[PDB]
Amino acid sequence: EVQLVETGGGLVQPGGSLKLSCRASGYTFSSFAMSWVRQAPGKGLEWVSLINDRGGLTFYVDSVKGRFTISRDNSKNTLSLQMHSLRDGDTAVYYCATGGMSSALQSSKYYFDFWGQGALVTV
Amino acid sequence: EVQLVETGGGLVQPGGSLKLSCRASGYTFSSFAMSWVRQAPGKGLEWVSLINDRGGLTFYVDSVKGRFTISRDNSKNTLSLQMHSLRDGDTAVYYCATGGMSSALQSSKYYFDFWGQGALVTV
Amino acid sequence: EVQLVETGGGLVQPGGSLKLSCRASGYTFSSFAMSWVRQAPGKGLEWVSLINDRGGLTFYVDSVKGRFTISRDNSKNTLSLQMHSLRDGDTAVYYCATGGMSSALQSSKYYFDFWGQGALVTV
Amino acid sequence: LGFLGAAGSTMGAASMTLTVQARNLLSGIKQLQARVLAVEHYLRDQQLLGIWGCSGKLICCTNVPWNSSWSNRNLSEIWDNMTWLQWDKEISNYTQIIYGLLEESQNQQEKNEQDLLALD
Amino acid sequence: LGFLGAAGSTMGAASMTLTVQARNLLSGIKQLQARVLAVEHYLRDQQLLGIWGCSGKLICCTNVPWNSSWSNRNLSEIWDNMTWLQWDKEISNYTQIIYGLLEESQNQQEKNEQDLLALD
Amino acid sequence: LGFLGAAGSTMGAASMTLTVQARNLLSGIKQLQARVLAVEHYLRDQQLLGIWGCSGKLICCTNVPWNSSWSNRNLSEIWDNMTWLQWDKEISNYTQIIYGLLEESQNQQEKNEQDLLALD
Amino acid sequence: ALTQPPSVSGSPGQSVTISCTGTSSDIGSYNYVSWYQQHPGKAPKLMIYDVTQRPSGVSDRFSGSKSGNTASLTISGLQADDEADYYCSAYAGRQTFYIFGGGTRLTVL
Amino acid sequence: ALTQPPSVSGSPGQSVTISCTGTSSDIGSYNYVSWYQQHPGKAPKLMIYDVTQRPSGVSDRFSGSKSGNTASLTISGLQADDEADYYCSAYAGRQTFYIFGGGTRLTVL
Amino acid sequence: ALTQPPSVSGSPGQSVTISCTGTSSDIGSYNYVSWYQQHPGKAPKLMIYDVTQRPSGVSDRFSGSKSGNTASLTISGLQADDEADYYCSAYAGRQTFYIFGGGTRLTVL
Ligand SMILES: *[C@@H]1O[C@H](CO)[C@@H](O[C@@H]2O[C@H](CO)[C@@H](O)[C@H](O)[C@H]2NC(C)=O)[C@H](O)[C@H]1NC(C)=O
Ligand SMILES: *[C@@H]1O[C@H](CO)[C@@H](O[C@@H]2O[C@H](CO)[C@@H](O)[C@H](O)[C@H]2NC(C)=O)[C@H](O)[C@H]1NC(C)=O
Ligand SMILES: *[C@@H]1O[C@H](CO)[C@@H](O[C@@H]2O[C@H](CO)[C@@H](O)[C@H](O)[C@H]2NC(C)=O)[C@H](O)[C@H]1NC(C)=O
Ligand SMILES: *[C@@H]1O[C@H](CO)[C@@H](O)[C@H](O)[C@H]1NC(C)=O
Ligand SMILES: *[C@@H]1O[C@H](CO)[C@@H](O)[C@H](O)[C@H]1NC(C)=O
Ligand SMILES: *[C@@H]1O[C@H](CO)[C@@H](O)[C@H](O)[C@H]1NC(C)=O
Ligand SMILES: *[C@@H]1O[C@H](CO)[C@@H](O)[C@H](O)[C@H]1NC(C)=O
Ligand SMILES: *[C@@H]1O[C@H](CO)[C@@H](O)[C@H](O)[C@H]1NC(C)=O
Ligand SMILES: *[C@@H]1O[C@H](CO)[C@@H](O)[C@H](O)[C@H]1NC(C)=O
Ligand SMILES: *[C@@H]1O[C@H](CO)[C@@H](O)[C@H](O)[C@H]1NC(C)=O
Ligand SMILES: *[C@@H]1O[C@H](CO)[C@@H](O)[C@H](O)[C@H]1NC(C)=O
Ligand SMILES: *[C@@H]1O[C@H](CO)[C@@H](O)[C@H](O)[C@H]1NC(C)=O
Ligand SMILES: *[C@@H]1O[C@H](CO)[C@@H](O)[C@H](O)[C@H]1NC(C)=O
Ligand SMILES: *[C@@H]1O[C@H](CO)[C@@H](O)[C@H](O)[C@H]1NC(C)=O
Ligand SMILES: *[C@@H]1O[C@H](CO)[C@@H](O)[C@H](O)[C@H]1NC(C)=O
Repeated sequence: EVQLVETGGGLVQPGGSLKLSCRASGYTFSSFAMSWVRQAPGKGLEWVSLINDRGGLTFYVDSVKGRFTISRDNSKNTLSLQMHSLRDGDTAVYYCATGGMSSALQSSKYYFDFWGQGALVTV
Repeated sequence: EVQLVETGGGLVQPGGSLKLSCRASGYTFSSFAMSWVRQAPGKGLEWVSLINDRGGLTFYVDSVKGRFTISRDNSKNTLSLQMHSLRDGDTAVYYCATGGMSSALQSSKYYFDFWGQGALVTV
Repeated sequence: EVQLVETGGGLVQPGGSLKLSCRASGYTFSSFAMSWVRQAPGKGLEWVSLINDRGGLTFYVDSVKGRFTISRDNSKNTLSLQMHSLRDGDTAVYYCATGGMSSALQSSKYYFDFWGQGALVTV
Repeated sequence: LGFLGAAGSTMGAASMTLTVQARNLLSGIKQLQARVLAVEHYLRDQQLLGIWGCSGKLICCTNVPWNSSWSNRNLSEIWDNMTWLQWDKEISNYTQIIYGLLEESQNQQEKNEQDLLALD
Repeated sequence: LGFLGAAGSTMGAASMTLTVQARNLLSGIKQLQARVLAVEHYLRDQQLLGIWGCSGKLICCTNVPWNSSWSNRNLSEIWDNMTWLQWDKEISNYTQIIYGLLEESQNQQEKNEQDLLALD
Repeated sequence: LGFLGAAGSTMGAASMTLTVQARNLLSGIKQLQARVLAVEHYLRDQQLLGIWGCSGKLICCTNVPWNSSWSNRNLSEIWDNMTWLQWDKEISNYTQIIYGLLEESQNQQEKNEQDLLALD
Repeated sequence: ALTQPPSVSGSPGQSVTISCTGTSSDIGSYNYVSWYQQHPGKAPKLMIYDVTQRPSGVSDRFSGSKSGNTASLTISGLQADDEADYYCSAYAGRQTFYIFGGGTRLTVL
Repeated sequence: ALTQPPSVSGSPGQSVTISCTGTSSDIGSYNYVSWYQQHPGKAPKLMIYDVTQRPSGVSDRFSGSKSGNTASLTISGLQADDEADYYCSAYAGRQTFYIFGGGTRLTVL
Repeated sequence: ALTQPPSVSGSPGQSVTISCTGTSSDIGSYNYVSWYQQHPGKAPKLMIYDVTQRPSGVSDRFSGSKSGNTASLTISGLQADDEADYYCSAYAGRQTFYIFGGGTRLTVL
């Protein structure tokens, strides 16, 4: 039983900003690394960002590297993504997912196990 | 009262070499990082090189990186620049200036405070 | 008297693999770094790979960097090169040569002292 | 927690209290001998750890692969289902082997580093 | 100069004589006890530096920001106009706080390095 | 081989047994004093080595050039045709000079690193 | 990008295979090539991970493999219930981290 | 380079501004954007440093600011004496160290 | 590659020089520019190493030098026996390790 639920999103004019978030339940939040995966209208899937479980290591796809911030709060069981300087090419559904890298003590995955339904961002 | 006075320069044919120097007074020489800035007849200002106060760390702009040497002498209150393999594109007035990086204990500047009048280099 | 004798080689179709080897005598095998040099039919000499004397450090030319393995066996007095994913541009005579880098205690060379006669590789 | 507070917990949780344990290792003839011995013991562990290529670190890792003969017990389901006291017995007959390997695959690294730095 | 010669100089100037001071820290029961204690004291400082992630260094900086509540006195005001003996009183009530922060913002680093090395 | 087994061999060959020697340096009043002194001696060598910028390394190189006046008897001449016991006499009068240079061309490095880390 | 765009189809009860061609180092060197099942308007689900593993809840109908720098997903007793888009993805080696392929739609009839 | 080439002008006694447009990370991330006054044939002098500071000897006639990835210099009680070329510059973030802009000329009349 | 494209020739008993022009940093910074003698069907042999050294077995007939970013090989009392292809090579500074020049054929007559 995994419950990844996205919120936020909506229409932002080019050059603007927004913040997406995902609340999670069922699974211990603090035990998993998380990512955001983008579904552009006609592209299907693109990896955007990855954060480890302690919230200290972040990785980005080069295309958002100077613009986006990924963050976790283990007391709130919340994942979030702060987007800045939005462009038309960023219109997509943004999915909350668990998986990717791990702790070095736990058979790292390098795949995504669970997905939310996705927030829609229109620029 | 700052006294930065450039010398050297002159006309040297392409592929040749020259040395510029700047003598300084008024301010404790050993307390400041120094740099050379190029003023081409149509460019106004181009940064060329930076040296720290102890004379141990030097930085160069890519265009002279394999050709120029910057050095200091704290006993002589002298800054100097050795140019090699001169090209026509290096014709400019070269200014002696104090500023840029600092010691990590002293409110680093990242701007230039004092300027000399400049030596003229024609290739 | 140096005895560097190459074997292996032959005609392999593109995408295939082969292994070359060089047996050696006269000189203490374990005292020298060794390399492979390519003689394409029209290029004469191209450096391909270098292995140090203990067989722990290897270096490659970019063109084979993701494809070739250089290896050493000091009990057998054998140098070898495992080629993979062969392409038409790899057709050449491959020479066993002694020289290149050294041990940091022994007058580094950076030149080749001895050559074998070369195995012929046709893709 | 405090000193040895994590002794009854899993290796995973216990790995986060290494600082606590380390600080409690280091501070009439028989009393003086005990103090001198504690210092010699401390220094031998530091020397050993330094030889292995692991100096000012509480956690470090190397190029010696884990052999399956050395009590191969999964990873994730054991690391977080076992205490250090238990682990210590699971591999007590292999620590000399492991220590020897840790030194060999260090001396090799020092030589390789020295040679690489000699390339002009 | 020599040992403690820079004691009356400013912090900036005195930071250049650290080697001199460090070398003067190392070399019938009452006298023997004094020697054993000098060793235990020395080792505690070395252990502490190692824990903070600063081992074979006389000068090292970290990721702990300076809190202005810890006696903010500008920057040049300290380095070019104060001696280390005065600085020692200016922040004497904050050294335990600072040390705790220095240890914590090391353990965070060791774990992050361990995880990064696990990526292929 | 074993402890000092390489003593009669060449400098080059003997450089491969440093671990063996290192492990044998470190483990009623007269005997207790001897133990305390052995510890102080050990620590002085470790401190000195650390000052030079060489911490946990058994082999480390630096930025001090070799002077030709310091018995510069070629290179292969000493690594392949000389033992460490002979080398120790060939340069016995220069070790204090060399050590002073090693300390100096470290303090300069630390200052350069501190400044580079201050650039944004 | 991993490549697998042509449409794919087959008769119910027959097997079908969906390929995934990589480049060199991505699926050649890393055995981290998962597959996802995407319904038109729903979040995707994991089908295959590593190279040959499946999570609980995924039947034996789905299996796969890898050779050289090409991976594939095989569906055996093909159902109309398998009409979904399929995507392969793989670990890139820490510089780009993950690469998704250009996926494809499976039609059953 | 930073961009600010159009000529700038205005009536004596009136304010006038000079822009300085950067790219992104250069002046967006570093608050080190100084300005210099260049008389035609004399060495330049510092007018503004950091973002809003002026050195002693510079009057309050000169002030400036920054927003987004664009900086600006403001001249208030504009004098005939201000006819000089003006340049903005910025810290580059340690790769190129300093960037100078393509400066411009101020006319007062 | 290093540059030395012309064929080379001279009369018996007269000197001849084979140039080898580099780029800049390769042979300007390093003193490791060896030369090899290649017979048409035999493995090559070392003639010159570093800049001016020769291995035992090579006579004084072969010598050379370097200036700026250009190296050269000179053959003095030139013989018919010297009719071989010649190559220069140089150390690249750990990135490519070695650079070979195209060779040249020597004719003596
Ligand atoms: C893991 O350890 C085992 C022994 O515990 C190693 O296997 C031995 O290797 C020696 C080498 O000649 C053989 O003589 C023994 O008979 C082997 N024993 C067994 C039980 O196989 C094994 O090679 C080690 N594996 C690795 C990867 O180092
Ligand atoms: C700097 O230190 C002060 C205390 O010396 C910190 O301020 C305190 O933060 C705690 C957090 O729960 C509050 O409860 C206290 O009331 C705060 N004290 C005061 C006087 O406000 C301060 O946060 C530290 N600054 C930083 C950047 O960490
Ligand atoms: C190598 O050592 C020699 C001495 O052994 C150094 O030369 C001396 O330098 C001092 C400097 O004031 C002179 O007064 C001495 O007369 C010099 N001695 C000789 C014999 O010339 C030399 O500088 C050292 N070289 C390097 C590179 O440090
Ligand atoms: C003791 O075991 C219980 C079992 O769940 C566990 O929750 C508890 O944290 C353990 N205590 C320690 C110190 O780990
Ligand atoms: C071994 O590790 C795997 C990793 O998922 C786990 O599923 C399995 O149960 C473990 N086996 C044990 C503990 O026997
Ligand atoms: C490991 O799991 C078993 C399962 O019941 C449990 O009893 C045991 O206490 C666990 N071990 C630890 C160290 O918690
Ligand atoms: C160590 O060897 C003894 C020999 O009897 C054996 O009983 C014990 O279980 C061994 N320990 C391990 C960790 O295998
Ligand atoms: C002592 O104070 C005077 C004040 O001018 C200063 O010049 C001198 O250098 C100081 N002494 C030391 C050791 O710093
Ligand atoms: C505090 O720092 C500022 C930075 O410009 C400096 O101007 C001021 O004089 C300093 N205060 C003291 C007491 O030096
Ligand atoms: C700092 O400056 C004040 C100014 O009066 C002076 O009295 C004081 O002695 C100076 N401190 C040091 C350490 O020189
Ligand atoms: C430390 O606390 C005492 C308590 O009275 C106070 O007087 C003293 O000034 C404090 N020291 C610092 C550095 O604030
Ligand atoms: C002693 O000298 C002989 C001379 O050849 C040498 O072979 C032998 O190895 C030397 N002994 C050692 C320990 O190296
Ligand atoms: C230095 O060592 C080399 C090694 O072959 C030797 O040839 C040379 O003659 C030695 N130098 C002198 C001056 O003998
Ligand atoms: C050096 O070479 C001579 C040559 O006879 C030999 O006798 C001597 O023992 C060698 N030195 C060492 C340390 O082996
Ligand atoms: C050291 O000095 C003494 C003084 O007589 C001299 O005999 C000896 O040879 C010197 N040692 C070296 C290594 O020069």
